[PDB]
Amino acid sequence: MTVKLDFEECLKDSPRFRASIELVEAEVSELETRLEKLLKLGTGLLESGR
Amino acid sequence: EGHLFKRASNAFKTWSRRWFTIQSNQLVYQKKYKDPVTVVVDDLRLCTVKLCPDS
Repeated sequence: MTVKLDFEECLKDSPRFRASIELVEAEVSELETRLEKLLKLGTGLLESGR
Repeated sequence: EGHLFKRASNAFKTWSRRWFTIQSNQLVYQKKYKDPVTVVVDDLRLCTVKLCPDS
């Protein structure tokens, strides 16, 4: 995702902002899958250890 | 007094040219000529100045 963003392009309706907000929503959609896989995989670990 | 490059509020932090003055133990920068200046450091004597070898 973008690293440390500020307001000018954002308010001037820049295409750079617009592709940058597109690309972070997809990183967060990836992130959530990786979380629910880690949740179910660590649940099976805890069950396997118990 | 003189021109320096500084980082702006563009998202990448885009670098940009402004006219700066050191006066009365203070660093200001000019917004447009004759309109009032903006402060950069309140007092330079509580400042450090880093040559910054990792940028």
